[PDB]
Amino acid sequence: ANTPDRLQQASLPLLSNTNCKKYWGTKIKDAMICAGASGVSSCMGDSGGPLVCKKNGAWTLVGIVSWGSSTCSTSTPGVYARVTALVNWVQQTLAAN
Amino acid sequence: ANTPDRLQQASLPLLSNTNCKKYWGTKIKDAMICAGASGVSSCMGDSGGPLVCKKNGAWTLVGIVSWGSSTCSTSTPGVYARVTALVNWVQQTLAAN
Amino acid sequence: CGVPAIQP
Amino acid sequence: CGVPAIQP
Amino acid sequence: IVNGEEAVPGSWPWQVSLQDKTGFHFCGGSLINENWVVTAAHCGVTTSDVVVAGEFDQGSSSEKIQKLKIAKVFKNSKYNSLTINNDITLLKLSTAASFSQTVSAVCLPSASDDFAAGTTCVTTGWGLTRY
Amino acid sequence: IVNGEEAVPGSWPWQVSLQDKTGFHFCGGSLINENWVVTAAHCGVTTSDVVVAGEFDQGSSSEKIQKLKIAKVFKNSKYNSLTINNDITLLKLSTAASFSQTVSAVCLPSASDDFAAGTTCVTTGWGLTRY
Repeated sequence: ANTPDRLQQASLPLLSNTNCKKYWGTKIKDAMICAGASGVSSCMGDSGGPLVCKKNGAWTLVGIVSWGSSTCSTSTPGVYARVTALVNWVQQTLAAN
Repeated sequence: ANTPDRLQQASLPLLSNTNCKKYWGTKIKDAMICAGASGVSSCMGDSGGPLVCKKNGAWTLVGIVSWGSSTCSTSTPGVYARVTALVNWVQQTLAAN
Repeated sequence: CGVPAIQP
Repeated sequence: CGVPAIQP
Repeated sequence: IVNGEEAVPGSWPWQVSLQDKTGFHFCGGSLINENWVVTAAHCGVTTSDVVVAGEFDQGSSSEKIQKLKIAKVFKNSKYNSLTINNDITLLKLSTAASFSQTVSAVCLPSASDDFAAGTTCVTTGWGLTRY
Repeated sequence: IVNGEEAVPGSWPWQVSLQDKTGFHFCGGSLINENWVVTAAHCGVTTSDVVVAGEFDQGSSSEKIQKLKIAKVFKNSKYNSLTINNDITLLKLSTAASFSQTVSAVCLPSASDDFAAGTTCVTTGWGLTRY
């Protein structure tokens, strides 16, 4: 099987939405983020997964694993839900419960 | 979760490779087969799965579940490995073991 | 071959 | 927040 | 599947499930013989995975199943990992499956025959009903 | 992931696994709080699924884990099932997770800040190494 029992790590570039439409076009929203196409991709089992970037050393949650190439191909960028565009509700949510 | 514990069935159209390039283009091979885009799609967990068609009443294995829309979208055709184009090796294989 | 006892 | 004890 | 229905149980005599040994279903497959099976190649099946037959639900505390051990993976010579062309595999089983009211085999085409466009066919499995 | 590496175990304090009750991992998630979590909305999480933390392997006959029960799914108002825009979800836990050397939380951005293109970031998970 192609199933890891042990946790897999990966490291990757961030893309401009402009750069990501080159592949996806009409499909990218103000609300997503692209990454990879550098010889990696999330695949199935990864979705809901994190996307982090280091800031003042602390690790920040930049994005969430959404969808991607039908084949999890490594030439294709992966799409992630943009946290930037989602936090105020997170903060508004945790503000109440 | 979106996980069925119980077995799911589905029923669908067959597409011409000509009709399927309308979506996929350059990606369709002499070796694949398209089906669906009729308000269904295989998703994750389905791959390796059958694709059957009735002939002289007996049920025949027409195709295998390969890949599809990033989103398992129901407007997109699913791709299946064409059995037609693979049998002689199956028959040649079972011919020897 | 390809006759379910349980008909679908 | 976002300091693993186990450094990656 | 997205937008399917509960088949009739054992409605599909041929359907298998493929577990690894974390005891989890990863891919589908079809029974050709009492001895043999067919699946997809991109599935990364090894001698270490299992074939399950005449099952229905995965919640089963226990159903009347057949947990069948693999012998030899017969991968395809032509599986292209970027193309995904020739996405096929074969499985010889340590033991055969016994054919019941529930477990049995799918018939085969020939490269000769046409299954024309617009034809109504079926697809089964335990895939996601929602993405 | 395809083309990753074994992270350092517990290298990621925040990573969860999401099991249904067939006891199987279906989606990833990130720990924000001792109380709270974040995942994706297309994941179809219910009160019936589990969050697992400070785990490594799924083969474990038993590891020193945290099998944590869900309280309330806080789905997103704007999840679009054809678009997949606003693909987010929140989880309040019956119980908090206890922060150890291994389990802990991810920090949050703000809508204000830029994480520019060409930046090197990471992604983790138990997804397929091969399609």
